[PDB]
Amino acid sequence: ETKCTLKSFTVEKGIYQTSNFRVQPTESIVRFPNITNLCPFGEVFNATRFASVYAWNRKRISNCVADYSVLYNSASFSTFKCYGVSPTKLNDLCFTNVYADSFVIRGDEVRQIAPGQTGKIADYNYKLPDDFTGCVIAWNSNNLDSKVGGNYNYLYRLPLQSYGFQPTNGVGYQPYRVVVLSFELLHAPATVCGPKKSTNLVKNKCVNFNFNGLTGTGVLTESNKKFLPFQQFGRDIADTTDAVRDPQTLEILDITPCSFGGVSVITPGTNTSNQVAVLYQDVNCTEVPSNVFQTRAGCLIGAEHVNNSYECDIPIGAGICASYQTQSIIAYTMSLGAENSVAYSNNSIAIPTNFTISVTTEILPVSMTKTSVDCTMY
Amino acid sequence: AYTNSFTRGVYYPDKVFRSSVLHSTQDLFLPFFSNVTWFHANPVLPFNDGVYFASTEKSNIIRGWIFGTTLDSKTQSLLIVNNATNVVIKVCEFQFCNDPFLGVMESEFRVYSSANNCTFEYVSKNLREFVFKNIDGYFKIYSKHTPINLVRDLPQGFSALEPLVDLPIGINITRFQTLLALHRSAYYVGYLQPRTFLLKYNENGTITDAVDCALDPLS
Amino acid sequence: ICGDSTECSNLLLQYGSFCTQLNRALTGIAVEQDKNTQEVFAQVKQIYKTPPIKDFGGFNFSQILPDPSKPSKRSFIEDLLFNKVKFNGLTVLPPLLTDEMIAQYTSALLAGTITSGWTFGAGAALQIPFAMQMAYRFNGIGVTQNVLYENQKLIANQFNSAIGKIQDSLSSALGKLQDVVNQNAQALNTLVKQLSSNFGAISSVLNDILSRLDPPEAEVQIDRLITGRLQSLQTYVTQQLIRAAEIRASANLAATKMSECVLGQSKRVDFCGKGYHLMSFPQSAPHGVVFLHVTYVPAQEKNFTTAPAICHDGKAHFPREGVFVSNGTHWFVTQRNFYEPQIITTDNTFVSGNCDVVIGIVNN
Amino acid sequence: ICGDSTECSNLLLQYGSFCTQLNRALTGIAVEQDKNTQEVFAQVKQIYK
Amino acid sequence: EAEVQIDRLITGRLQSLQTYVTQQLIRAAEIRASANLAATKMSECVLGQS
Amino acid sequence: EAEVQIDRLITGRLQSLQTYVTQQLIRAAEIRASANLAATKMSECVLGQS
Ligand SMILES: *[C@@H]1O[C@H](CO)[C@@H](O[C@@H]2O[C@H](CO)[C@@H](O)[C@H](O)[C@H]2NC(C)=O)[C@H](O)[C@H]1NC(C)=O
Ligand SMILES: *[C@@H]1O[C@H](CO)[C@@H](O[C@@H]2O[C@H](CO)[C@@H](O)[C@H](O)[C@H]2NC(C)=O)[C@H](O)[C@H]1NC(C)=O
Ligand SMILES: *[C@@H]1O[C@H](CO)[C@@H](O[C@@H]2O[C@H](CO)[C@@H](O)[C@H](O)[C@H]2NC(C)=O)[C@H](O)[C@H]1NC(C)=O
Ligand SMILES: *[C@@H]1O[C@H](CO)[C@@H](O[C@@H]2O[C@H](CO)[C@@H](O)[C@H](O)[C@H]2NC(C)=O)[C@H](O)[C@H]1NC(C)=O
Ligand SMILES: *[C@@H]1O[C@H](CO)[C@@H](O[C@@H]2O[C@H](CO)[C@@H](O)[C@H](O)[C@H]2NC(C)=O)[C@H](O)[C@H]1NC(C)=O
Ligand SMILES: *[C@@H]1O[C@H](CO)[C@@H](O[C@@H]2O[C@H](CO)[C@@H](O)[C@H](O)[C@H]2NC(C)=O)[C@H](O)[C@H]1NC(C)=O
Ligand SMILES: *[C@@H]1O[C@H](CO)[C@@H](O)[C@H](O)[C@H]1NC(C)=O
Ligand SMILES: *[C@@H]1O[C@H](CO)[C@@H](O)[C@H](O)[C@H]1NC(C)=O
Ligand SMILES: *[C@@H]1O[C@H](CO)[C@@H](O)[C@H](O)[C@H]1NC(C)=O
Ligand SMILES: *[C@@H]1O[C@H](CO)[C@@H](O)[C@H](O)[C@H]1NC(C)=O
Ligand SMILES: *[C@@H]1O[C@H](CO)[C@@H](O)[C@H](O)[C@H]1NC(C)=O
Ligand SMILES: *[C@@H]1O[C@H](CO)[C@@H](O)[C@H](O)[C@H]1NC(C)=O
Ligand SMILES: *[C@@H]1O[C@H](CO)[C@@H](O)[C@H](O)[C@H]1NC(C)=O
Ligand SMILES: *[C@@H]1O[C@H](CO)[C@@H](O)[C@H](O)[C@H]1NC(C)=O
Ligand SMILES: *[C@@H]1O[C@H](CO)[C@@H](O)[C@H](O)[C@H]1NC(C)=O
Repeated sequence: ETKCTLKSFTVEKGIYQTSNFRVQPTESIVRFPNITNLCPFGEVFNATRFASVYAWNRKRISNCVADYSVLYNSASFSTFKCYGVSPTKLNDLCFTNVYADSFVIRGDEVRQIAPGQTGKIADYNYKLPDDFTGCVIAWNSNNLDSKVGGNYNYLYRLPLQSYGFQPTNGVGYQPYRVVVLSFELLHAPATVCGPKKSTNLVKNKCVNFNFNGLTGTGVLTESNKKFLPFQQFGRDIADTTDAVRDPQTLEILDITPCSFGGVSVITPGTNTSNQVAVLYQDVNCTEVPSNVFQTRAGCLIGAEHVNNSYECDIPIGAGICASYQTQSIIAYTMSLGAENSVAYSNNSIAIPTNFTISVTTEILPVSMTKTSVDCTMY
Repeated sequence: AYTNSFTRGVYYPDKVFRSSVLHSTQDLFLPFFSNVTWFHANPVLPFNDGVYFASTEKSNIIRGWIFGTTLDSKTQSLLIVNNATNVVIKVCEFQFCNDPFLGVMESEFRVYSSANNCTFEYVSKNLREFVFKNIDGYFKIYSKHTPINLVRDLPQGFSALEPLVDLPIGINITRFQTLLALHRSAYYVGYLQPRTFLLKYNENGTITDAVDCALDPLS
Repeated sequence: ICGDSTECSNLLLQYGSFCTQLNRALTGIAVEQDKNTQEVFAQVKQIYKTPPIKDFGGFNFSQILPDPSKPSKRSFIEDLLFNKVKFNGLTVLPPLLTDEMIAQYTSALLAGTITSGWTFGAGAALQIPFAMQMAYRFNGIGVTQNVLYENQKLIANQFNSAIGKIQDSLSSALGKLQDVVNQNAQALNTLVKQLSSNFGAISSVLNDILSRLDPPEAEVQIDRLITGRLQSLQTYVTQQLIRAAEIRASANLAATKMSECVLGQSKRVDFCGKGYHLMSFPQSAPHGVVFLHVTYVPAQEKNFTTAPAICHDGKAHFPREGVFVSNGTHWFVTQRNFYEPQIITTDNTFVSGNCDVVIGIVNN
Repeated sequence: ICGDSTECSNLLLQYGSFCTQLNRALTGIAVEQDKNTQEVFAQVKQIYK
Repeated sequence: EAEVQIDRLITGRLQSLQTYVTQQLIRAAEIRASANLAATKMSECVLGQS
Repeated sequence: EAEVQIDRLITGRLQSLQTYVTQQLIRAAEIRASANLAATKMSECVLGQS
């Protein structure tokens, strides 16, 4: 991995950052409120008489078990578009409140029920915001709403005109019934959502969790926060989820970040040996997966700790260096130099009787390569 | 009469715990050092954007509010009441007395004379603050009950208001009133504007202090 | 940028090698931080120790010499200085030299200078008594040695009383060290606070674009976040290069002051304090160094009248190393920085020419 | 960036603290220019004549 | 329809300002090294003999 | 539709080039400090005794 990081076949002595260690999470619990009432859509999608287009209805679906699969696969719908969220992932999310609006329009007016359109319907009958989130469903209803002689009971604002629906109308003039589901998320504690299956609960293992919508990874631990009846979870400055409340038992649990750091490789150079030592940076050396040695800089594997002290060779950190000496690899607290007491007294002096002439070199960069790039040709 | 709030009408903008973190928010608040009406003991007021509402007593003369646009039939309204039993939220089309109240035998409730088309029901000294707001068909109510060591004057201090209720009504509101228990045998009204505040959070997660960032240059 | 999610991580591969460059830059500036310290403090070969019985002519260095009963074996003034001044993909690497090692280096420099003068910075350390070293330093600023030896107790009392005031003024100023800490923390916080901006997307969470959104469209909302987060990371890495180039020049100046004020006596004006440089002492600080500069300042001046030369026997006499002065009626020679008048003789003057070309000659 | 318009300000609010950083950077530069001049010229205790 | 174009305008105008500020930062560090040389010259060539 | 694909290449390559030029400007300023120090050593160590 070091040879690959450097793009070479010979690595010289040093210490190289090679990747990023990381623990794996086991299991994938799923907490969700109890199971009761799968929502009876068979009232809004199964009504005997719909509502006009200029006074649409507005049903506020609420806490329930919603199964958008019976909708999505019913194959009876001529139009099923989802905007904020693709359809198959509806039975795996939870919101605060679903609204369902219902009305009846012509056949070729179903393309104005969408975010950002214009026309007599979207202008002033029913306007969808520009960041819509829900889904729009529509199906033909010629046999129910159109009657011989003209059904003049379905009006629209243009101040009011009436579709005269008749059974011998070409498609695109026959009545279509439309239902617009709009999922909203105010700031409550929870609400209706797909009924997966939910599961038990663990504590003290990297895990992949979902708490009624909150998807994450980490270790879960018993808390001692003083949450409030309105305070479920408590994020952290810089805005990361750190605590949750379990919906079923209503207890606060902290969410720690699975052990993760960096991995460095210490090598004496491939022209000396192919042995290697490995530093897991600021990781406690008991959770890494011979010589395991704990440092203020992390856990070191593959070097032995000696009691001598040499001049620093390969710098590990916090006063620790490594060398290939003691044939193998080892660690130690580098030495600053040899000790020396000067024979100081108040009437003693040292005077030199000889000298040496010394010549030493000093090297300095003056210049670098002059390069130009044509910005356009690049 | 009119009076001066000092630092009053701060509510938790939402759930989500929190500790020592001078967190900054933009919302509808009651500005610091404001001009709050004074009422003694009452009339139809406006709403226009939320309402602060305090009250002081040991008995219970303040027995809920009534809301809406017309406070009558032909359009829907809310009604929040409390007899000596407990709270009664209700949403019908009513016919409200132009001077509606309840007595204190102890027979009462000359409040309305109609309860048609009900679309929501529910049944079951002192300083009692309330913040009422109405956004996206939800009617939110924050509240707090502090004990004064006076009887009926607006004190000074800091006390954040915790959310109580949430009603998915859809109702339009433009006016509101009050309800009082007569004699047979003091309250204020602020309004809320879009301000920006700096809230100081304790280590338990409660708001202990705040800064209104549009009062003066120091703020 | 991605936070352990394979969808974002595959889109990121389309951006080439930006994230190998950013790491190369940060590694290059983390290695030079240890190079900065090595060149200020490892200016000795031996670790010198001071003698157990400490009689330095009346001078008292006890507040700047190491203290064994203290933390990390620091001096008393090195403690006042150390008392005055878990995320996603972000780590802090420890420095190669601990604080104990740097306090060891400064105590070796300080025991070398108290005990050998400037000889250990040129070769082997040669001991000399401390007052004779002080007399050499007085010679280096142009005062004679008898002025030190006749004022030894006063000069030592002034030095002790002036070291006693550093300790008060600090115990009761390290803003240049505080500012570099503050700047780095303010930048690291701005980096994390950007992980919660949309940059024109539906949310700031990948589990919200990935949850409520297919795998073929999310590719437009994830790219919006990738571009913003890359921009923010690269801004962080540019401003660190520009801040490290400034810390580097400060450490290069500190390394020159350690050579020229601690292992020598400087003649450069206002380079090692204000006054005439006598000597300097180093002390370690959290991410830097404090120099204590000891200088000579002249005081209590009088006026006299002067002449450039003296005429006598038709000759013009000039002082060998002083100035001719007059107390009103008599003519003496002093040295120029300290008043000490002498009789004008043929031992402290020299002759050149006759006394009609100089302007200002006096007869004496 | 925006400049008067209001459709621009709400869109730019989505970028975080990019503009706060730039103003800090430019203010540091301007405070350094006065210290440059103080260090070159105010090297004297008294105003001598 | 307009938000799409306004975001392109914003991106370009923010890139221009970052280029400007980064170059002012690099150009001020060059002026500081020059004022530092001037301070040393004023100390050592005007207040003394070198 | 060539235009929409060409614009992403233009955007990426412009940013590449700008990163190269900024890091050359920061490195030339380090080379200039070295060359000023070498000029000062040439004057003070070769043309005199220090
Ligand atoms: C959902 O079901 C669980 C059990 O599956 C209910 O938990 C019970 O709660 C009562 C508290 O009133 C305990 O006395 C029971 O022992 C619990 N049962 C188990 C098996 O733990 C839970 O109350 C149900 N949800 C609601 C809202 O009632
Ligand atoms: C509305 O109610 C009808 C009748 O209960 C449902 O129609 C059923 O659809 C399924 C699947 O297409 C068929 O297998 C059944 O035969 C249908 N019912 C009858 C009586 O034949 C319809 O699914 C309901 N609509 C919705 C949206 O749930
Ligand atoms: C050098 O100065 C120090 C003062 O900092 C002297 O040490 C203190 O002297 C006072 C006065 O007698 C005592 O109360 C303290 O206990 C001393 N020790 C401390 C403060 O650590 C020290 O005696 C002086 N050295 C000489 C040789 O006189
Ligand atoms: C040196 O002599 C001069 C000449 O008198 C003194 O300077 C004068 O001092 C008086 C009183 O302080 C002032 O009023 C004059 O303005 C000064 N300048 C003149 C007269 O030109 C000076 O005090 C003497 N210096 C010392 C150290 O004694
Ligand atoms: C200048 O200094 C001389 C010192 O040489 C003074 O003259 C001597 O003063 C002492 C004491 O007043 C006498 O004992 C000597 O006899 C004097 N002459 C000599 C040759 O020593 C002189 O008074 C001083 N002048 C002024 C103005 O202070
Ligand atoms: C300094 O001494 C010389 C010699 O003693 C003086 O020169 C004499 O000056 C007088 C008066 O001007 C003349 O009459 C003599 O002819 C000069 N002799 C010579 C050899 O030059 C000189 O004037 C004295 N200077 C002062 C200021 O008194
Ligand atoms: C590298 O290898 C060459 C030849 O194999 C050898 O001469 C040289 O000493 C080696 N270098 C080191 C540092 O061992
Ligand atoms: C690693 O964990 C063990 C178990 O709690 C602990 O004793 C040890 O001190 C930890 N490592 C460090 C460096 O503290
Ligand atoms: C190093 O010396 C210490 C002295 O306290 C001793 O306890 C330890 O066993 C020694 N280590 C080795 C590897 O011998
Ligand atoms: C509140 O406003 C009214 C409006 O006329 C004014 O008379 C009164 O003085 C104001 N009160 C305060 C405390 O400013
Ligand atoms: C209190 O008032 C409500 C309002 O309808 C009523 O339902 C309730 O019965 C009253 N309490 C009693 C004890 O009657
Ligand atoms: C509301 O009440 C009035 C009168 O009682 C009635 O005419 C009307 O139909 C009611 N509303 C609805 C939706 O039934
Ligand atoms: C509230 O009143 C306004 C009057 O401008 C009206 O347009 C609006 O539709 C009403 N609210 C609802 C939910 O109908
Ligand atoms: C609440 O806060 C107080 C003071 O901030 C603290 O002493 C206490 O431990 C906290 N928790 C409680 C009271 O449960
Ligand atoms: C000094 O100036 C005075 C004027 O007061 C003059 O008489 C004298 O000749 C001058 N002497 C010198 C040496 O310049």
